[PDB]
Amino acid sequence: MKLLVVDDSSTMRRIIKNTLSRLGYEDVLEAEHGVEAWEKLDANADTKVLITDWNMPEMNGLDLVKKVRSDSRFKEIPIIMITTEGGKAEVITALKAGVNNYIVKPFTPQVLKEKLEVVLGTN
Ligand code: BEF
Ligand SMILES: [Mg+2]
Ligand SMILES: [Mg+2]
Repeated sequence: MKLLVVDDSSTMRRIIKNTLSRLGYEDVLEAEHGVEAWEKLDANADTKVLITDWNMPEMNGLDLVKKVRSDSRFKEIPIIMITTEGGKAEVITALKAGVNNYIVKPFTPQVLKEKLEVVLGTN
């Protein structure tokens, strides 16, 4: 149960990561940007779940998700997008690209835990 968490915000990565921990998810890998995310995925096809931000340099999350979905190794990888892009137009955009679950920032650590528990349960 290997998770890859991607976000250009350092404090966001903290919180997500801490929150995964509380849910019993400890095998967490981080990336700052899309390029690094992609690199890590490419080199570790055993990754189970992708959790990605949208807005970031060096390849945004949208481009990342499309790339991932296009790879024949990651056609069924669950993909959760966690983003400030709260408008439905962007939601639709993301679902069409292959995002499976959409969580909108900002959130308290408690709300994040609920919203993630909904998708991931405990581990
Ligand atoms: F920079 Be993200 F889309 F919250
Ligand atoms: Mg960002
Ligand atoms: Mg935020």
